[PDB]
Amino acid sequence: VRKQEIIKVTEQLIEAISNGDFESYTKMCDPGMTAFEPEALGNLVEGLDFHRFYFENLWSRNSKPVHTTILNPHIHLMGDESACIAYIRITQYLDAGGIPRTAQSEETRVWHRRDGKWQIVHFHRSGAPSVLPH
Amino acid sequence: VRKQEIIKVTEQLIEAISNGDFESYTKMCDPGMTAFEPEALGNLVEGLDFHRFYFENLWSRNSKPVHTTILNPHIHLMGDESACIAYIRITQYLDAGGIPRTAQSEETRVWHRRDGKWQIVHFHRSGAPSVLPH
Amino acid sequence: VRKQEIIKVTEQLIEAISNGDFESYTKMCDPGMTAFEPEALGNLVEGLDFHRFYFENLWSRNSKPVHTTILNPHIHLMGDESACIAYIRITQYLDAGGIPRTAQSEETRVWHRRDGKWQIVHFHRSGAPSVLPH
Amino acid sequence: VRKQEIIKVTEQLIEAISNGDFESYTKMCDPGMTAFEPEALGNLVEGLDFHRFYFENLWSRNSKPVHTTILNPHIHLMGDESACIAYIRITQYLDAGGIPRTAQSEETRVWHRRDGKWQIVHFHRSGAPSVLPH
Amino acid sequence: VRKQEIIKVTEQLIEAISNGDFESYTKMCDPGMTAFEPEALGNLVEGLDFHRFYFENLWSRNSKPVHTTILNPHIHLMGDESACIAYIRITQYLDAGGIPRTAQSEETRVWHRRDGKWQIVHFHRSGAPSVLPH
Amino acid sequence: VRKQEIIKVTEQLIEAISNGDFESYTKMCDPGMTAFEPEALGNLVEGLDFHRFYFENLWSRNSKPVHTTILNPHIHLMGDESACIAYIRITQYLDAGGIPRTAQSEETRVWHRRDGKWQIVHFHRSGAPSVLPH
Amino acid sequence: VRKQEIIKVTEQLIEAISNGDFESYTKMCDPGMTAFEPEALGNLVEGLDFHRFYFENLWSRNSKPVHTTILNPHIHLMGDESACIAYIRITQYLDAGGIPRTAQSEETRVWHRRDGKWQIVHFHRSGAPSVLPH
Amino acid sequence: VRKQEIIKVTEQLIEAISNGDFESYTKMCDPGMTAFEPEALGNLVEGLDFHRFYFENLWSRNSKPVHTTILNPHIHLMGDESACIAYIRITQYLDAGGIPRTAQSEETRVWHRRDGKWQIVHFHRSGAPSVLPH
Amino acid sequence: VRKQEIIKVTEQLIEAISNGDFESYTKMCDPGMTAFEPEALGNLVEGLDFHRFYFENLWSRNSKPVHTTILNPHIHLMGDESACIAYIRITQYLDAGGIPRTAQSEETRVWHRRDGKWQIVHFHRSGAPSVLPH
Amino acid sequence: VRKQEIIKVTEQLIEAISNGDFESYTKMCDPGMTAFEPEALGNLVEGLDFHRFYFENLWSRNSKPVHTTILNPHIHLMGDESACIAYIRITQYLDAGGIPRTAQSEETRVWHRRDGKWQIVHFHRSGAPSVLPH
Amino acid sequence: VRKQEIIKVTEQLIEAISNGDFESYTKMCDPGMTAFEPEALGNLVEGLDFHRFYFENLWSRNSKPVHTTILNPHIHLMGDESACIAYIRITQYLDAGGIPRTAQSEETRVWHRRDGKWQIVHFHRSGAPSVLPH
Amino acid sequence: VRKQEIIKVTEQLIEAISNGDFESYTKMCDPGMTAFEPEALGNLVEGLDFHRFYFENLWSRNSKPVHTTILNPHIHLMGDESACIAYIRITQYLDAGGIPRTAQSEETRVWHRRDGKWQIVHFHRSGAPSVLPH
Repeated sequence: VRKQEIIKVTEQLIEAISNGDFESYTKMCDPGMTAFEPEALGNLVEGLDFHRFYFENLWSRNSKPVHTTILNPHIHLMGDESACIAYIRITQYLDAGGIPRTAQSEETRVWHRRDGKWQIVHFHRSGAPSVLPH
Repeated sequence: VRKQEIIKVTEQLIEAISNGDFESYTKMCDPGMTAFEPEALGNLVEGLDFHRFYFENLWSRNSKPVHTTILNPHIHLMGDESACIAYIRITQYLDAGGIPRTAQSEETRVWHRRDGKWQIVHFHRSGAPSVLPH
Repeated sequence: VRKQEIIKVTEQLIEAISNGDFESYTKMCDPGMTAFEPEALGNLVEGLDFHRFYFENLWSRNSKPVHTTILNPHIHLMGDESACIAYIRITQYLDAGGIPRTAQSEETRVWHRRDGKWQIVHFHRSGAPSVLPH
Repeated sequence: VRKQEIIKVTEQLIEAISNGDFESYTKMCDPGMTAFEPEALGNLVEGLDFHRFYFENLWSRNSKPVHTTILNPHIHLMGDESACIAYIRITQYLDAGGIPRTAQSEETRVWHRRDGKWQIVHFHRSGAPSVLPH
Repeated sequence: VRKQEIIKVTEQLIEAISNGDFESYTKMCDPGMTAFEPEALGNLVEGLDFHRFYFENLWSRNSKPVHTTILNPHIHLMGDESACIAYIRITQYLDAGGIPRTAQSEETRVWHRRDGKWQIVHFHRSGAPSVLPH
Repeated sequence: VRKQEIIKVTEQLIEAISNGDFESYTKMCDPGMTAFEPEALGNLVEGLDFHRFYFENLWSRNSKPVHTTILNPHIHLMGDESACIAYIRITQYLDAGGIPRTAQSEETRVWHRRDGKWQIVHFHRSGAPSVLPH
Repeated sequence: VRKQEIIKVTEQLIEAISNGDFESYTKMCDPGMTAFEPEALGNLVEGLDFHRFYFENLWSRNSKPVHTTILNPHIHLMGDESACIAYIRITQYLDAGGIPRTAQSEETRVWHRRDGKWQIVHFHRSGAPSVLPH
Repeated sequence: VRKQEIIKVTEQLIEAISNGDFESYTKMCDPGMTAFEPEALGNLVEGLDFHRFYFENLWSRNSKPVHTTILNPHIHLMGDESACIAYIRITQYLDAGGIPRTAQSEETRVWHRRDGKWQIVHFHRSGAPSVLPH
Repeated sequence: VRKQEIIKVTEQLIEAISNGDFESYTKMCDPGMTAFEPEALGNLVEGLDFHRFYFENLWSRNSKPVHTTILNPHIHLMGDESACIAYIRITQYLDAGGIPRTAQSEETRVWHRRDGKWQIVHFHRSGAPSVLPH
Repeated sequence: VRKQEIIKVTEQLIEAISNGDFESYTKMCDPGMTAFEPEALGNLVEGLDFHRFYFENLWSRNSKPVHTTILNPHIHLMGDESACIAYIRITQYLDAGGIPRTAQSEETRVWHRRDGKWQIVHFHRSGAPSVLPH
Repeated sequence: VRKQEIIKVTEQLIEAISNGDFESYTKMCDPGMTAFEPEALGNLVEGLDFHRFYFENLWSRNSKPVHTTILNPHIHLMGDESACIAYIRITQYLDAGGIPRTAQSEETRVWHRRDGKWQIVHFHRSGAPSVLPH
Repeated sequence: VRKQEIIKVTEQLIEAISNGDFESYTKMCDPGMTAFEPEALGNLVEGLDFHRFYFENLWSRNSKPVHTTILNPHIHLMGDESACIAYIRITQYLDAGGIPRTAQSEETRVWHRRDGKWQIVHFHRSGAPSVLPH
């Protein structure tokens, strides 16, 4: 019951990221959120300004078929207020010439229940970049 | 006050890992702990059996000079029970020929206050492997 | 007689895959089927959703000449209900510029006779990816 | 109950392979067993003569620490006589200089219950070679 | 108060460089300014003639989206007349095909308060070149 | 006269670094000194603890012939309290086999006259690492 | 006299292959013919179905200038019924941009005089592939 | 019966080559024998002087374990006087450090029954060189 | 006074080379002039015929922006008749796609005052070729 | 006098080759002429048929500017009937994009005075291929 | 008869070179002899001083087994005084570890009958260097 | 007569450099001498201090056989006081394992007759470094 809620909210976040829906993304993310990801080049970025660039330039333009598979999710519940979820992500997309391609990443997300709703406080990503290479 | 406690416990964990003190490491880690790290080759490993190999074969034998610098730690407190810490780690070591070398990693750790003491539930590492290459 | 049936059903499966006939493919595959293949990047995928992407985007569009040769098939019969077949597959195709190309794979397939008809339960592929590279 | 038996026999086979115990290996393997593996260079080898070389020259000499982790096993039962098991394998070993190393493979095994005991009829391996590289 | 002034003037300089506004750039730079940068190929260039080429040919033509993030600025005040600022710079841009890309540089700038206004006397840059590669 | 003083103090600092004289180095460096250098891997390090490792392990052991040439020094004087010096540095050394080798770096140093004596507040280095590679 | 006949029939076969004349090729080849060639990827292919693909897609379309030189032919006559011929083959062709290119192969052919006419039973080719690369 | 004789004589030749028994090799080979092999660098060598070097320097000194597997032999009988045999060859050996290694070759051999005994007239080899690389 | 004359004549020569003005170039060069340059591939070329090709085909056609910086010129005067000048040359240009690029060369020129005017007798160039690569 | 004649005839041959004048080339070449050149791939070709391909396809079509420089010719006269000439050849040409390029070769030519006129009997070329690469 | 003499003298020269017999080599070579060879780096060397280094340092010390095969010699006779010979040379040797190795070269030699004995005037070599690489 | 003097003094300088005779080298070099060479990494070095390192560490220790060939020297005389010489230099040496090696450089030297003796004022070197690589 409690783990299904975390899985559901993570699925909502992933679907919002896929569609370039920056409004929903801003709604589910904490203002002070922190991130490790391949695009930051080893640095820790804070806030949502760093990620708005990719929504504006990549997600809000591209609409080609993309399929996402979430493998072996694991959830840690820390009281009734906070949770952590870690999983593997396989993304199938199409390159410039229209040839199917696949990429893999490992992702961790930390959720806090602020004022009655779940919000990401930190997230760490490894493996393939979010920007899909041809 | 509360962030200093997390910094202190993280420093204790790092120092215990450096010295190959598997007893302290087992004391600070949750039995169900999960890990993402370069050595797992993209897989999520559970338990402490995976890490005991490196204590037995690397940390419990090597004693050459190693210096660790922790850069830009950031801490999220989620109530009074749980916390998350993210930082950059620079490690200076000596290779096989005795030439100084440096490596960088990005690390996240999730702490839960179980039965009055902090314990790692999940951790995610990126960048250089823990096993120092020559 | 019994080995010829397995060879025939494997040929039907291969021909259905070649033509992008997802209906027949779904008919010959078990709902709980598992797969190892180069496209999964070392992971074990379950179900038919992972493979539907390539039918939608590769097999249901491309129609260029493709020739398939099956080398040294070997069949193990396990009672009257189950069988296993292992073979080498050589595929001749045309790249982007229209130059003939060849690729090789090694393939194993496990068939179970459910409710009177054969169905794949597991399959493992090595070598060249199914997505033909230029 | 029935899946635990397959897991147990697979663990016995893996432990026997680790120790270079060619007698047990010959006991659990069918005389007509077939194999796909990286060492065969894309060919299908039959019988146990191909594998005896590595028992004689690698397993029966080397005794350095090796740790094996089996990830996400999946089992298909085909009646009461036959079964198939597919899993990921992580192997931690020591190279020539004594530096810890890790390797990953994907493995499928087909078991038949002949005359009251389980025996491998076919097996397919992908990823790292069994011969551990430095 | 005094560090905020240096941060503000550095932001003005960066924004002027971004827009290809050579007039403002010439206004903020000392005539005898010196520079280390990747484009000089290990040499120390003096004056503003070396940099006018890139304003004429790159900044005064290109207008595609560019986002700049300044990480961990550190400021040294040397009396009331001079200051030094060192920081990391992350630049997000679009390559030839329109794919988002990121680059990192480390930058130091020395400011002198001449005749009541701040002016750059020397600057040293490392990492990615200013000319954004595809 | 005033530029000769800066050149002299820079020569003293370089000679002290060459001889592994950590006492003199600590004497000439400000406690809050900051540094960009290739060994930090793109990060800004503060304090003298990061550099003590190389004095302990490289400069305090090695004593092979090393020759240093300083090319085209340029000096900016900012009042009577602060100065900046930028130059090219050629280092001739011997590798592991005893073969002469040469390396080049570009270096900037910022000096502040605190309590009547010059002290480094910041320094930025590019090109070859200080640790001489074979 | 008898060696000239083998040379003549080999020349006829080569000319028929050059022109994409699959009818003549089928006439000169035994139904059970076997082949080693670079395109088979280390496998032994039997029959003429493997080679029909290249006649259909490469020889029956391309008509650009091609020049063939046969170097140092050697012939072994085994009775009055069978012969073997081994030679070097240099092929001059034009790539995609129209630039002359050259390739070399080593070729062996085994001829049997069945029902009064010579027919290839086996052939082995090394070196450059028949499919001419740009 | 007649194909078994060719298989037997080929096995004798391979075993004689393995043991460095140049006398038997000279006995089974025709004086005018011709050869294509990787060691000749694309040239056709005649006689047995080219191969005597490897018997003198490699086969007559090395005695480490070597295992040979012959895959998918195919035989063409041309009357009662001549035959041709084509097969794949897998060789397992030990490199300089004692690590097991495997190599693959494709081989064709032409036998003529002179004065009542079989003799090689021509042979063509592809793939791995006979000289085993570490 | 005398060094300024050499600097002036060298600037005239460089400007004439930049504009593809072969007449002025021929006027400033001795008929027996010799040259070392990267385009000669390690050979010493004599006369002006070798350089006329690049005037005809490169300088007399291209007119895109090019900026030249001369660094650290050094002049040796040998009596009143002859001089030598050595300097570093940085060239900023635009590649095929219009991206700014930079190149560096080291250049020596020997001037003789024949019949009252200066003329190049020999010149030696190292580093980047004169033909600007994209 | 006698060396000038050889130089003249060599210049005529080179100019005829440059213009794609196969008639003159055939006139100056002996029917039994032999050649070593990079295009033959290490083989010795006899006759003029091998070279006619490049006249037909390269020299008889291309007419872009090409400049040839002959460096350090050396001539050996063997009686009044035969001579040998060896020289270096620098060729300046234009690639596909119109960028000047240079290539170097070393060439030897053997001339025999048959029936009162000089004819090439053998020639050996090293270095760059005659077919000019972009 | 006349071609056999040239073959004999060439064999004598090759055998003398193999044994490091600089006296015989000097006896068979003309004082003004010229050479193209890979060791000269594209230059034409004159005299015997260049080759004496390799006799002193390589041929006069090494005595390991070396086997030479001469393939497809071709001879042009120019009157009764001069001749030219061109051939392929295969050399089998042993590297540093004692592993057999093979190399190929193409060679031309020009002989003049001075004062009643044959002498080399020019020679041109391509392919592998004479100095055998491991 | 006058060119022979320059050749003689250049030979003396080269022989002095070969023997590590720093006294003679200092005697023939001007105090203000300038140099371009590969070891300076694109910089112009002044004085003899830069070159003393290689005399101390390379020439004054190594004594293995080295042979030098000077190809195609060209000399320009500028009055009776100054001269310039340009040539190619081939150096034959022995690497670490004792294998002969060859290197090529292009060199220019400017001589001035000061107080009755010739002295180098400038020299420019291209190609192989003076420090001989294995």
